[PDB]
Amino acid sequence: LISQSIKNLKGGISQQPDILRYPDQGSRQVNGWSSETEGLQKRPPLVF
Amino acid sequence: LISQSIKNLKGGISQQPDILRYPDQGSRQVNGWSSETEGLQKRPPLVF
Amino acid sequence: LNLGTGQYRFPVVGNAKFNTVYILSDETTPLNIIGCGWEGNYLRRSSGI
Repeated sequence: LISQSIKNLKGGISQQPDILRYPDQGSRQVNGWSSETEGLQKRPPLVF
Repeated sequence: LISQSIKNLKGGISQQPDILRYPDQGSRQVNGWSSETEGLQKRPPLVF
Repeated sequence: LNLGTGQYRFPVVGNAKFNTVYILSDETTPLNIIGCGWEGNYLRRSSGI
């Protein structure tokens, strides 16, 4: 029984197929803000 | 039963979350003086 | 003076994610901190990698 932790989430799309791609790379990501210390965040809003 | 020693304390704040950060890096530090050989010290005082 | 030389051992009992050791003092007196260790039982069930 194995286990592993993906430490960061930076980041973004990787349209390379999933047996090739790195960890930290999601398959889609909308309105995300992969910062340095904090990982995924919402992008800060608009003001009118 | 495991154990490990953090050899130095140099140094300072690391607002990166604690599963990412190095050892030697505290989460807050006020009036500290992380020297080269000696580690944490008090900062020397203010004469008047 | 009362200064002394290390080490000093003191119980930090509990989980690692919840114990926050910190050193306030005050004072009219210096300090030096060279290193810091810790021991403790480690048991990861899922033998990783």
